[PDB]
Amino acid sequence: MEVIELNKCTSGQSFEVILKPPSDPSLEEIQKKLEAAEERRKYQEAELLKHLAE
Amino acid sequence: MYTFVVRDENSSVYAEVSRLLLATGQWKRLRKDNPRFNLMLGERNRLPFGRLGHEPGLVQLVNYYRGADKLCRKASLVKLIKTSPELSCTWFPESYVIYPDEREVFLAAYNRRREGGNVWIAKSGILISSEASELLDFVHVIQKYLEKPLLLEPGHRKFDIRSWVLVDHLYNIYLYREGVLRTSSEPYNSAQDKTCHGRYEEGNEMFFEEFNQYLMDALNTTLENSILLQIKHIIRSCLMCIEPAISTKHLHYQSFQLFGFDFMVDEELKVWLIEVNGAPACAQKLYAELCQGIVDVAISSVFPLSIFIKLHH
Amino acid sequence: MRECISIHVGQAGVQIGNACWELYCLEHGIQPDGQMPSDKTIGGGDDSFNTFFSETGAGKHVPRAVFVDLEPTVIDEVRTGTYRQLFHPEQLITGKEDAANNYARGHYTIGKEIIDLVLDRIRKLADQCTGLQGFLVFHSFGGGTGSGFTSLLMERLSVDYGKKSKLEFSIYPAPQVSTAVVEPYNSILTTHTTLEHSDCAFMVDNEAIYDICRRNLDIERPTYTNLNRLISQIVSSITASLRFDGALNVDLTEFQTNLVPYPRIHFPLATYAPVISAEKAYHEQLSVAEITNACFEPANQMVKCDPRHGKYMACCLLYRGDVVPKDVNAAIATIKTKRSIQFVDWCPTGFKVGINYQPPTVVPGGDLAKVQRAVCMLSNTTAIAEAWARLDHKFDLMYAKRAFVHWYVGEGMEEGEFSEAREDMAALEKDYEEVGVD
Amino acid sequence: MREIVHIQAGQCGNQIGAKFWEVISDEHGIDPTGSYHGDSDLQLERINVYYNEATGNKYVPRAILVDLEPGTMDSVRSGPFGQIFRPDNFVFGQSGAGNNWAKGHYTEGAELVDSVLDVVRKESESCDCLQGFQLTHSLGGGTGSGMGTLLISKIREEYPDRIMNTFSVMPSPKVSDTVVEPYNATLSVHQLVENTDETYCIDNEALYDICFRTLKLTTPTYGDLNHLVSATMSGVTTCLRFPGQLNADLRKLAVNMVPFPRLHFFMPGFAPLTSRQYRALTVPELTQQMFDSKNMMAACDPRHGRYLTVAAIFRGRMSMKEVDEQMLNVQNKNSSYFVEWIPNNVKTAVCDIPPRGLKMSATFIGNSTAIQELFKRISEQFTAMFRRKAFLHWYTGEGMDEMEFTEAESNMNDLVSEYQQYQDA
Ligand SMILES: CC/C=C\[C@H](C)[C@H](OC(N)=O)[C@@H](C)[C@H](O)[C@@H](C)C/C(C)=C\[C@H](C)[C@@H](O)[C@@H](C)/C=C\[C@@H](O)C[C@@H]1OC(=O)CC[C@H]1C
Ligand SMILES: Nc1nc2c(ncn2[C@@H]2O[C@H](COP(=O)(O)OP(=O)(O)OP(=O)(O)O)[C@@H](O)[C@H]2O)c(=O)[nH]1
Ligand SMILES: Nc1ncnc2c1ncn2[C@@H]1O[C@H](COP(=O)(O)OP(=O)(O)CP(=O)(O)O)[C@@H](O)[C@H]1O
Ligand SMILES: Nc1nc2c(ncn2[C@@H]2O[C@H](COP(=O)(O)OP(=O)(O)O)[C@@H](O)[C@H]2O)c(=O)[nH]1
Ligand SMILES: [Mg+2]
Ligand SMILES: [Mg+2]
Ligand SMILES: [Mg+2]
Repeated sequence: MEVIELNKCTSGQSFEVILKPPSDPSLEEIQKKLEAAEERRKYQEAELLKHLAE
Repeated sequence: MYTFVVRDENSSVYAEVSRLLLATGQWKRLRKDNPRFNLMLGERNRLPFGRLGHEPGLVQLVNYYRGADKLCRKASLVKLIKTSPELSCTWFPESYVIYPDEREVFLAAYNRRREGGNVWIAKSGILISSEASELLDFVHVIQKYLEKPLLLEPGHRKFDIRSWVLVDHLYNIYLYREGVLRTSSEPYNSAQDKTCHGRYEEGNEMFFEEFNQYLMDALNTTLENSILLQIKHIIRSCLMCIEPAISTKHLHYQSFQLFGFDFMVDEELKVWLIEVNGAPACAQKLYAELCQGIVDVAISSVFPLSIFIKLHH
Repeated sequence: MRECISIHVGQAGVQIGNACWELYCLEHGIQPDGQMPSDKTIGGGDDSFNTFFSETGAGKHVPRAVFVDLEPTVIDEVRTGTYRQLFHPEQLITGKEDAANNYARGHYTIGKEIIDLVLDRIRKLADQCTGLQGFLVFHSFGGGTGSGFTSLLMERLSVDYGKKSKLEFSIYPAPQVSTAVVEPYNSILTTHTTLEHSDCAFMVDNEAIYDICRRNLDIERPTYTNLNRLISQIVSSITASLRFDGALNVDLTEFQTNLVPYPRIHFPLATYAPVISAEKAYHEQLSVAEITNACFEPANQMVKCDPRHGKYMACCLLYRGDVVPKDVNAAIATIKTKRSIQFVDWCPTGFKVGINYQPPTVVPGGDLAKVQRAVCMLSNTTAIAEAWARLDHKFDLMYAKRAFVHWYVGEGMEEGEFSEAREDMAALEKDYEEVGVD
Repeated sequence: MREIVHIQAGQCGNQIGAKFWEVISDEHGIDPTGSYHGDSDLQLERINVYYNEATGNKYVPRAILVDLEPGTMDSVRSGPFGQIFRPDNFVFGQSGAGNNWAKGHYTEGAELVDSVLDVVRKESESCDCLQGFQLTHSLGGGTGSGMGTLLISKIREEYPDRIMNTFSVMPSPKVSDTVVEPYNATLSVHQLVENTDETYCIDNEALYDICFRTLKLTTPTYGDLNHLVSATMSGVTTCLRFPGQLNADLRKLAVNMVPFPRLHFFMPGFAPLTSRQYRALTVPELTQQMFDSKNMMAACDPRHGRYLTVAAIFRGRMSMKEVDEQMLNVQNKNSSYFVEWIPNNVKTAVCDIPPRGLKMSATFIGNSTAIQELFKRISEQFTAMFRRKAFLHWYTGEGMDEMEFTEAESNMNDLVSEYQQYQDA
């Protein structure tokens, strides 16, 4: 048992008790992913309308 | 209607238990992977305790205590006894954990027996050697060999005692009143032949009825006094030690488990714990009675529709 | 003084955010109209509470918060509730039709069209900060917005605020109170995409909150209001160190330093005690030892799991009320002997303790009784991997048949993202296994 | 607002539609003149989903009435709530469809469809945020079946990102008008497989058996069948019309109920189903019969298949804890009939407002593979006639070729096979 780093103030206090010692995607990349998904939606929609036109 | 699942087709005990559950009309066996069950008869290895107790409105019970392996693995049992203040221990043979680690602590206690009975047994393929040479060359545990076992007469033969212990969801400890002695029908040779280390009794196994009679005739004592007090003590000691680690008192799911305790008796009528089996079988004559007791004490207590001695604590 | 910006995404995040800011105002003495008689720093000042509240010349204390939801009805509660005066329209961002419990819809279809606006609103708050330290992001795993849009926002926040810490408060899905069957999908999808962008995430399993409300508060069928008042107490005790004078967890970086040695293993388990029904006139005031011991009962955890069968990497004890270090140490020494607390070998077996003397504030007319001392334990234990295993299993059951997948592909997501996300989760489960198993 | 546009087509479609609006108008406190007179504010919160608000706080159903002959719609206009509908939303012809799918879909219906779409456009372009459309019709006739599915195709073309929901009355020889009903229904089912997100399958045979066996109605009329449907329709839409969390809009409902795009055909159920009575019903009674086959309106035994998803809506003051107990109970007692590879696939909602005259009620929406029996019945009746080309001349006379029938038969049999695949999985 050992209590260390005791900080005290009028609002309370803090400390540490030790019992044992031991033994990203850029903006452009994100835009590409969003537009690729939009493109796939637009492709699926265009196929549908082509199906409905037939 | 209660529901249960079977996830170890290879179990003799719980194949009979599920048979009894179905023979009551109030239990329905589901598919292997149906999560909407009341009772799981789980697999021996890799049981997914983390998925139990999360089905809304379902009280779920499993036939295994998570963490009980520390008692039922030879290596981890040696460590549990040595590192646990509750056990520290007079009923467990001197043992050491050595990987192919207490390699050095063993040799220290060994030679001080050679210079001054110094037979040991290595197991986890077993080897009983009088010298440490072939023992160390052979995770394994090295254990002192009981060179003075109680021998049954006639036959001058060795034996061990199997005690079945059921622990329910309330962590009550029940000892099946019927045990089994598993005898070796070969005279105990004292001077590598591993056969004495149905001629007299059927199936090479002797029940308490007969063993108690022998103890009275041959030794003027009873099974209860000379042996059963020690077995009950050892069982309680072992299971109370791990209770904080495995209890499911305030857990989102509940466990019970049937244990197989293996004891040995020396010629001074002292009982030694050999090992604890986490998935034990039963004696053919005792399957019906024990399996019914499991349903009565462990299952029906949680899901309502004595052959056990209750070890108090 | 370093400011903190809170972001609330989707119904769960918004309704929990509204509950938290109500509790903050009560804790800091801020009236519904934004006025704060305690603040002699009229129109300014850099006190501890200013990390969460800016100040206008008229003396109004405005939360540093942004609310985002792709449906108007939930955010209209904010602009019409008790604390409506607290916020101005620029803080509230609403769409017209929601993500329909569809990650793909929240992330790609709708997220692409609203991300810039949300960022514009956040930038407006950031421009107001002298030293922004990061963001606190509230959201659900199961909702199409909470999962889908949040992960997109987190990606962009890493781009636009590279140096800033990001913490999450995430609602783990529970069938007891959820209506969607696809929530396991949304949970894995958003966890995979958000993993490298979050520094510390506090998961709250609705199942745990629900059961704590039934058992300890005697509410037979808890509501979102019941759940959120309790959740906001947990959040409050976690964020108190940012809002009051102190020396533990005083900025967002200290959360990762104290709780996350392995960056991917950044999901601390929260445990809170005591939770006492306000209907019970007199309840025996629990001691420091009793409430500290309660931090090791699975029944008081924000995620139901068994820490006895895992290993600890870090432990933090956060007390509010009449607590002194002497009693904490006496309690710790007691529990260490009677509990299974195995730390990993490469971490110290210790506890970081913080005490704030103000006892927990309760909402007048709530279900929670005022107690004289309470504690929240934040422990990074491998046991919380049980939550990942459960979720991943439900994923596997549906994905093996490709059930509901067409809804996601229909919004432009590739089936490959499912397996990619699932593989990332399997690796996460392997990391917990590698850390917590002998 | 999340507006829904309602369309009723053909005799069956407009008669069931007329009753549906009568029922929900009363629930929302709207009189036959469009004036609100309710006592609870819950009636107006989501009233915009089905009603436009006109001048003078008048509420006009967002409903479009369609038929190729004037008879039924004249009856509607002279019915109880006839004057509540927008006069411009009555779109009708004179020739009729002759119980002929080809007439509704290709000839007579084609003359009229553009004028219907003009009305749809007017209602849609007035929506703050349109959810989608709900169509009521039969599949056995000509207008509802042939022209109804033509409308669905046209609506999807102009609103491809909107939900398309239908209440579709399936023919049965027991309650039959013409022998060509299997032809019309087979042709319509293929259209629905492709162009609807959710279809409530209402089998007139089941409705009849309910009225006869359970309700003790000696000789049921279409009026009796239509009150069951409107009562059922009121229950299944309660989530859309009153505040709630479960299936609160068409898309979320579809995401939760449809694991595979083609398998979107639901079996509905209603409770209580009682004969003439004032006995207070309990939650176990509501739950027990709501899940009994005799209370399900698709004439399919769910014990012959498996549930993919289930939504249950309870109405009236009741204990939600007891609701969970009974709901969670019936799953465990019928574990065999729920697929295990969709976890927690049974959802339950509770609404405070009960239908008029009932203290409490329960509505059931099931996506069960047992519905394949309904399509198999239709397929067998279709093939019994098609293999002899019986009655085909009525259709070829409108320009159709035999290949379109063969193709419809193949698509139907493929749908059945797709259900069988998941009943064995
Ligand atoms: C026929 C027995 C009548 C009433 C019994 C007792 C139950 O009524 C009560 N109060 O429990 C009913 C719910 C019964 O179960 C259903 C079958 C009724 C039903 C939908 C269709 C019938 C087939 C039709 O013939 C219908 C025109 C007959 C009566 C309806 O006017 C009844 C009203 O129907 C509602 O929708 C809500 C208010 C209820 C007043
Ligand atoms: N604790 C808590 N959980 C909530 C709350 N609201 C929703 N949830 C949970 O969140 C999940 C549903 O996601 P939501 O947050 O409602 O959905 P969303 O983020 O708004 O996304 P969409 O509505 O699909 O656009 C379910 O598991 C709910 O139980 C809340 O107020 N409190
Ligand atoms: N220290 C010791 N001294 C003497 N004999 C011993 C011993 N340890 C074990 N034995 C003997 O060896 C036999 C088997 O030992 P052990 O039980 O470890 O093997 P095992 O696990 O494969 C059989 P079980 O599973 O039934 O316990 C026992 O029946 C016992 O008689
Ligand atoms: N339940 C119900 N079914 C009807 C009604 N009217 C017709 N039907 C059924 O609908 C089919 C005939 O279609 P119908 O609507 O009359 O043809 P349409 O006017 O050309 O669309 C047959 O299967 C009838 O049994 C009705 O009022 N209620
Ligand atoms: Mg063994
Ligand atoms: Mg939402
Ligand atoms: Mg007709």
